[PDB]
Amino acid sequence: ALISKKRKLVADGVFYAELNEFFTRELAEEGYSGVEVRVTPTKTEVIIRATRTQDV
Amino acid sequence: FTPVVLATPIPEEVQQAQTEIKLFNKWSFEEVEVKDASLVDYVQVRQPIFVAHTAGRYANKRFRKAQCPIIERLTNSLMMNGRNNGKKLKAVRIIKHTLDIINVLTDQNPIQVVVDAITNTGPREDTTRVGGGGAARRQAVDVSPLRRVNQAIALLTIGAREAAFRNIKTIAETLAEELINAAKGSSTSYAIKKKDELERVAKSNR
Amino acid sequence: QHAVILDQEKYDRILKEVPTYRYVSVSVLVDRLKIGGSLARIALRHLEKEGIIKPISKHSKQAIYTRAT
Amino acid sequence: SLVVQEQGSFQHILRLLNTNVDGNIKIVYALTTIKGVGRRYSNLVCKKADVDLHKRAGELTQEELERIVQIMQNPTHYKIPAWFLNRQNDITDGKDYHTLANNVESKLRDDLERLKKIRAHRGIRHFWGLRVRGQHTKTTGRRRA
Amino acid sequence: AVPSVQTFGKKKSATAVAHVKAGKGLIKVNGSPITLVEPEILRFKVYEPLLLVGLDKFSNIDIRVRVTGGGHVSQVYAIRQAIAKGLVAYHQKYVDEQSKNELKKAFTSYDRTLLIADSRRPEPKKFGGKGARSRFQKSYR
Amino acid sequence: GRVRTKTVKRASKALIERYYPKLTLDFQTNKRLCDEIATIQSKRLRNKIAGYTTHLMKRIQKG
Amino acid sequence: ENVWFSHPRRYGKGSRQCRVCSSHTGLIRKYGLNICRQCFREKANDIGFNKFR
Amino acid sequence: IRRAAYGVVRYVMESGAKGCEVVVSGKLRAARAKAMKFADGFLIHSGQPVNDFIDT
Amino acid sequence: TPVTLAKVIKVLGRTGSRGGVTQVRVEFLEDTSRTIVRNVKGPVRENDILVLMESEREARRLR
Amino acid sequence: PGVSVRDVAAQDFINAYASFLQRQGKLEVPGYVDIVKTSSGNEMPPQDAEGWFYKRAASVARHIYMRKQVGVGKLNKLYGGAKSRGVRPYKHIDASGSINRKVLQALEKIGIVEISPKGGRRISENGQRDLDRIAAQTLEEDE
Amino acid sequence: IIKIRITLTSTKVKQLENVSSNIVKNAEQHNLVKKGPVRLPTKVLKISTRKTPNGEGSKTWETYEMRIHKRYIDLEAPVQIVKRITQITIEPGVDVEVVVA
RNA sequence: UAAUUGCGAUAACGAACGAGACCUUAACCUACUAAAUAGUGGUGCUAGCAUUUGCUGGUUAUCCACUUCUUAGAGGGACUAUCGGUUUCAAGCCGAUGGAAGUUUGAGGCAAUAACAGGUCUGUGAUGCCCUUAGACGUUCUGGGCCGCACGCGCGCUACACUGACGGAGCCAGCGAGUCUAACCUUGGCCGAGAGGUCUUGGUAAUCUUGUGAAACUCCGUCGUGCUGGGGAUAGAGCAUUGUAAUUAUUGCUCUUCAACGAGGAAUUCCUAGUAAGCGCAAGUCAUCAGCUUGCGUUGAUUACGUCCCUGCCCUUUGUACACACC
Ligand SMILES: [Zn+2]
Repeated sequence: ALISKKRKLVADGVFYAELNEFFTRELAEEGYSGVEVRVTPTKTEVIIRATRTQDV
Repeated sequence: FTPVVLATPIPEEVQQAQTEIKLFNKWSFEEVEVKDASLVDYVQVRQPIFVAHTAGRYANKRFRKAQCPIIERLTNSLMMNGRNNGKKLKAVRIIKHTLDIINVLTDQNPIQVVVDAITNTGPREDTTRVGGGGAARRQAVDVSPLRRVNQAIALLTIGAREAAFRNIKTIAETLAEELINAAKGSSTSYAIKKKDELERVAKSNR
Repeated sequence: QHAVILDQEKYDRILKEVPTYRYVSVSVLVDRLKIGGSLARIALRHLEKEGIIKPISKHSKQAIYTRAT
Repeated sequence: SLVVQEQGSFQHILRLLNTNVDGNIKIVYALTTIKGVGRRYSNLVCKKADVDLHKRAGELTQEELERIVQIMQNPTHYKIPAWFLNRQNDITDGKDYHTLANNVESKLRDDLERLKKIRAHRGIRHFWGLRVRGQHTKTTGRRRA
Repeated sequence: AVPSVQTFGKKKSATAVAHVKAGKGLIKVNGSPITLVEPEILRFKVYEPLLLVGLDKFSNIDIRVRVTGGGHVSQVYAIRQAIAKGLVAYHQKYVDEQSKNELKKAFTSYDRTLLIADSRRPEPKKFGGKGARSRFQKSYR
Repeated sequence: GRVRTKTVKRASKALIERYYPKLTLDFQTNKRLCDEIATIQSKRLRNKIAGYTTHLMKRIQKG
Repeated sequence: ENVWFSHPRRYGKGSRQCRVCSSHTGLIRKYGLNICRQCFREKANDIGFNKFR
Repeated sequence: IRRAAYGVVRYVMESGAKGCEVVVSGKLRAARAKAMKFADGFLIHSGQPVNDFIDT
Repeated sequence: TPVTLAKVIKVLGRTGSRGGVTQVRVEFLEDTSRTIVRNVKGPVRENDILVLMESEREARRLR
Repeated sequence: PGVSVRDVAAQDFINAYASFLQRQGKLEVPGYVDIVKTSSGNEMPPQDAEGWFYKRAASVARHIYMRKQVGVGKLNKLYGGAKSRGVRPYKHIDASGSINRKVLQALEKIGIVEISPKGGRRISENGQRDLDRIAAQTLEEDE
Repeated sequence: IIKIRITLTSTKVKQLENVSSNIVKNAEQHNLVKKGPVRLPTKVLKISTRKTPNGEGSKTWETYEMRIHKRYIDLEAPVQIVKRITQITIEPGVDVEVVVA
């Protein structure tokens, strides 16, 4: 808590990047296309667009 | 002149010169006129000014410089020898002192004195290197009034500068003596020496 | 070399020769005479004192004077 | 206007403490000709000596001259702070000196021979004539002299 | 209520702001008069707008000014433009088109930016060189 | 060079070839006509078209 | 459990170094990174930044 | 490599792309490297519309 | 000295391999029929005067 | 009719007030005034060791007339300037702090000035009046 | 009734803008005060790097960017539309915050 | 044309990439929406002079109004608009008008096909192959070095001084950054000559640091052309902090020592307007140090508006014993 907005948003970007590389490295078999982040108060949602859900 | 007094008190000497005629600091541009032909349109005095500061855009066009006041061009030429770039204000003060001095000795219109100095320093023939397989000789050619005048100003300021440098005399004093010995064809000035040298060289190369 | 003090003959010379000029200043003194330079400043003060010369302008770098009248 | 015509009371180029000082010059920078003194130290000592420094240096009769000598050689005694001194908390006397025109070099030589005797690396850079403090040697100092 | 006017002048990064009101005819800036703006030469550059029009036109209007930013000379240019703006702005509003146009013509026959700001601006540094146009040296060998 | 390129020449040509009984010689109303009539993604280029069309109708009025 | 390898050290190059490569040649500490640029600009929009001029 | 690239490109231009491109760089069947280049339809490389329309 | 002035009628071009030269036609300012070619150094337009020492030379193309 | 200091030029008002402060003579100058170089980045102490203090204080009070509140860190930034680092490039350096401190002190002693809440110091109504009077002096020096 | 402060921050100006607009819309759909959005000076985060890993080549530099915008709104209302308007307006790429008074 | 930009011409026709277009940035907007983290103005309350009502001030919200300055959303605004002259009288160019703006408006960004054995395994947990791998090339901890000095070269900093050094005072910018599970920016107060110390305070920021009162620059005055007081190297003494740390001096403060250098030979780089040049400021490295770099703004020019003569580039043509391509 109590963090500047600049450093917060840079951290958001780094969070996005780390998740993206992570799902790239993990979900190769499953046809991973991309991600989306939706920050809310209480239940922050992460959508994952990939080919197969049977496997994901 | 019939003054107009006002809340800000504003001295009368200043209202006086203002609403009487639109002079330089103390110096009129009436009765001054170019002595020499070829040398109107290039040396331009018929608008007046107050002091020779102006941020104008003269380098854009080929010749809008020539519509610039010659004094502004002179000030602009002093700010060089790079310890004095951006020191056009210092130059204006130096020029102020110089006109005071050229009035002190030469009561005449010192603007006109300057005009005569320029027109007497303007080399009316100048050299160029022909291509010339071998020695690539020099060829005598004429020189436009504008380049003539520019080199004139340059020569005057450079002579004054090289005098004033390792010497106690101030840039205004050197400039004053240079303009004086140039307004007359005294042949004591750096400028007139160079004029004679170049012109005589041209005579040799024709 | 120039001179950095008076011998009273320079004192006479100044009052005798400077009114010859319609143009007077520091280096004018330092050339026509041989003066320590700072003393040309003091002398131009001494002729600002009374109407031996008439300053039409001055400055800290430079000073401008003339004939008495 | 300080226009004064004084004739013979002036005395041009003169000498003090085995070192010559022009009389024809402003006194503060005049004394700078001495060694172990800077412009502002010369300012300070004359400031303590109650002198009019608009003068040139041929003025200031022997009384004022010797007074300045005293204020100089006895610095702390005339309210000189320790921190304006060339040699502070010396070495073995541990005191604060303004060693001067010849003793300056005497004492420099003393310190030099001291650490060259004890054979410190600083003394050995002094020994072989190298750039003492830790700048690089490769590219500078040439045209050795 | 006080049939006044507000304008502004500008330069590279100096900006002048002025308020021109029906008044006794004072002329001041930053709590100080025009008479004491002391770079000590360009006092005349700020005089100029008073004088292309003449001085009777100001006895009827008090004039307050301030500036901010730029440099010592940029501020002078900002003010000497803002002034001629404020006056002719007053005359747009409170006197006739013909007088206003006479004012403008008096200025413009003489113009030194005077009411049209100098649109020259600084350029950015392009890398590998200390300036936009300037560059460092090379050796070639 | 203050040249106009082929896209502009072509579009202006087609505009005048099928809207000749509009398209006055005034840049501004022709500009509004362009904004009303065409599927265009840049104001700058739109001005280019308007100016050129005007020049075109002008020399057409000259025959 | 011995003192005196970091005998002298605490400022100067070497307590500021790259996650990627421990590089300290002219790092960038803006916004908490300390990435040597050799790494970083390959990480360039791997931050999520973009350039427009 | 040919079959793979042309099948992908075929699938894309079937999916409805305006154009595609496949560059394969390195050592393919030998030591000296060679960049093979496969493509279809259309592409631009310089405006901001690159940043708008194409995904790389 | 028999100095002459000459008012420019027409520029002919910029000779000289490097282009510091400018050729020109000029009327001798005393004789309307005296139109003469000559070389010049600096910036020039028409409606301007040059000063001549030699009123005879009439140089030609150069390099 | 009605006078302020901003209607006076800076240097001449300052100098008039500086000289006035000595004709008064009651200013409480310290003893180390004669030695300190006025900054670690000046090249020399004041050429006029006599009244540089009074010039400084007269400048200070003028500063405080026009500013709401001002403080020591600001004064040192102000009266300090470019340094002479010799061989490596110059840069701006703040002036000495003890100087401005003692100036503030002996000025609030006179009550021209006072501590300002919100920080620093500010003129008193007393000094306000006095300095309007001195501005009137500087104006009426024109006979 | 409460006297609330709100702030919006984002890079996606179109998202933040229409979010602000819908906020103001729902607000003045049942008039609250007005407190229009206060477009603050936008913030750019500037990088300066060399385009080139190991520095063979021309000294090619590159400045990356993160163009950030911010703006705030005040309002006044009781319990319900406070919590309704806090949550009902939400968007990815757009960060939000509320303060009591 | 700046352009394979067009005019057109035409065994070519019709298409595509590139350039352009595009996006960014900076310049115009009294037109809109707003604003105690931007501003005003009045209103209260209040200081000072004058008092004749006024001028300068203060007062975080006394309240009110406004948005011109400020900021930022959408929009407008230039298209070479108008006139004139040019030209196959086409594409286009020149001049003038007006315009915030008339060089592609400026400066950028982006950037084709083909190729280099250009650089990089010392960016990568990208990586083939080889080598090693326990007395290891891994890892850790002891110091040192990378800085070692006859010399050569490169980028650069400071000077050679009067267009200057120095002492006072004036005081004017902007790009930016900034403390959480911590110790940034630090104001302000006190002490200290200074460097620094010390007690508090604002700030996760248009709120506080900060108007970052920067520099030069300006005005007054000391200086007097004397390697001079220019110059401040080198070298010495001590004080500060920085820091488990300072010797191989960290840096800075105090004092002393005052080198060389009088515009720099042959040779050679950069640049055409807010440009060069000077000027300093921030950021970058920063738990210290920039003489480095990226950006910023302040002051602010001379000269040209052309040529291919050098150095090379572009297109055509031509010649050729070259194709590792005139090295
Ligand atoms: Zn790294």
